Amino acid sequence: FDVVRPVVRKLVSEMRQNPIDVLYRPKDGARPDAADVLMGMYRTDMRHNTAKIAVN
Amino acid sequence: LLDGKGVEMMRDYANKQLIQMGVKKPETPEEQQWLVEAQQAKQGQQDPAMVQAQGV
Amino acid sequence: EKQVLNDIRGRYECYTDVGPSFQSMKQQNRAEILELLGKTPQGTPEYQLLLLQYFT
Repeated sequence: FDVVRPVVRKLVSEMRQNPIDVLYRPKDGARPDAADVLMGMYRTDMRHNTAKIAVN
Repeated sequence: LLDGKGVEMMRDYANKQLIQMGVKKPETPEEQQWLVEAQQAKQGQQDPAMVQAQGV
Repeated sequence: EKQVLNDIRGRYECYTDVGPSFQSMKQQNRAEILELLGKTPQGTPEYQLLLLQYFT
């Protein structure tokens, strides 16, 4: 007569509705667009189903 | 603001706006003749009421 | 015939932060434009940001 599984489901749902990802920001004194190429590459090769599945 | 593509355009627009009112001190020569054109536009401004008063 | 990448030591120009998960750079740009639009009053920058949202 399970009573803990609904809590686990609720917590997993709560953490699923709030995705978190990396975000590269230029360092202090660096060019304002220093992180555009790296961010584009990261979004290119981390948009696949495998990355989301692994994080989940 | 950080740099994407559109926000880069918005930041450049804010750059030009701040330089053109003399609030910023131009460093790069692009800003230098930006301020030059702003001063030229300022010197070539006149209002109709002043002209009518001078005519009278 | 093997190409070897040449990466200078000026590589760590950006640091890591945590942000919302986006599938592409265009989605991130759209989100940033919408976020800016939600705080800018209905002046000239509001028109600029609306045109920039229709841009992307």
